[PDB]
Formats: sequence, C-alpha cells, structure tokens
Amino acid sequence: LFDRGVQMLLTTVGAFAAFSLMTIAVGTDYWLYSRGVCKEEVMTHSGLWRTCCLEGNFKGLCKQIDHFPEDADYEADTAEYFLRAVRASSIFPILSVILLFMGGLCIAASEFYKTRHNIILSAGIFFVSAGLSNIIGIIVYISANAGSYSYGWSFYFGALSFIIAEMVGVLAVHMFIDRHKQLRATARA
Amino acid sequence: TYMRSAEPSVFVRTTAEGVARVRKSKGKYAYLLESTMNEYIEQRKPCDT
Repeated sequence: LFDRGVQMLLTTVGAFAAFSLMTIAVGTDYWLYSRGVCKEEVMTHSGLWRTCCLEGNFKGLCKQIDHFPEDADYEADTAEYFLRAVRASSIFPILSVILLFMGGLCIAASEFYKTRHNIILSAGIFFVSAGLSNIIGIIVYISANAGSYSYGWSFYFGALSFIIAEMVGVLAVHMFIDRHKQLRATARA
Repeated sequence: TYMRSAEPSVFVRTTAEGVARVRKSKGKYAYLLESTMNEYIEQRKPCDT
C-alpha cells in the first residue's frame, strides 16, 4: 500500500505466518470435538489423520481414523469413494501447504535477481491457488464429517491461514503492478 | 436363473441369518421368505425391515 521495504517485509511475514498456521492445522489433532469411540462412546478431539480421546477412560489414545471401515462397510458410489479417498489422503490441505511453501520460496528468491518481475506474479498465483485449495479442503472435510460437535483451534488456524494467504497474494499482485508501473514510467520518461 | 448364477452365493443358512444379513446390507440384499415370518420380523425392534 506504501513504499517497498515495508510491503516486502509484511508480505514475507504474512506468508511465513500462513505457512506455519497451515502446517500446524495439518499436523495437530484439534479439528473436531465430538462423541465417538476412541479405541464406549465418549468425548474425543479429532483431526485429519487421528482422533485422540478426550476425558475418556483410557485418555490419550490417539487412534487412527477409520477412513475405510471394515465389517460390512456397505460399499460406496464412485463419487462417495472419491470423497472418502480425498478426505483420507488430505491431498488438498497438503497442496495448500506446498503451494504456500512455493510462494514463500518465490518471495525469498525475489530478493536475488530483482530484474525478473514474473517471479512475484508467480508467487501471487501460488498464494491464491493455496487459498483455493484450502477452501476445497475445508469443504471436503466438512462434507466427510457429515456422513453435537464443535471445531477445534486447528480448523480456525487453517481458516486464518487461508485468509492470510489470500491477503499475501493480493499484496504480491499489488507489488507486481507497482513494479510494472515503475518500469512503464521509467520507459516513458 | 439369477440365483443359481450369482456370486457370492445368495442362499443363507437359517432364516435368522438371512434377516441379519438383510439388516447388514443396507438395502443391497433382499430376503425371499414366508409372509407370516416377514410380518413378524417387521413387527420387532429395531423395525428396520
């Protein structure tokens, strides 16, 4: 919004914060406070990979999620199986994480060889695509869950990561526009 | 001719097992049985038949 150094540092710290938030959200098992079996039915906090048992008899039993249960699972259609596989793999949150990492890499590399201006555009595209992948991951996770509950702090961490990633992408696109406008101004004069 | 040429075998051991597998198929299996026994099972918990 003003100057270049403050914009650069703000974009870099925002990208780092978004990457950290998304990595924590993927790597922390606080996504859904809900009732279920953690090895009878009791409170349990679940994430993307495992559900860990909360205030149960055998507390701390971080058991793996039954993504594809046995014992007469009744099968599923192509779309339902695809959604179950996407939820189990968590391909979209991981894609968001790696796209945030690539955007941070592009931003860091923008310090070297500052003449190349398409690198900042690529970083902005990466950040926007990471936000979109975060949106898809949230949607598929919620859809898989619905097939009394609350959302833990890692879900809101991922939401904040998506918001910060979109903000950083907007900032990077603004930097690209500013650089191209400066090039046009110095070419016109 | 479908029942003979069907894999896995659709035939059950005992009527209780057939009813249980009907409850365990979620609409993917049907049981051909006497009407009185069918109504009797329909009039028992959990009333999912």
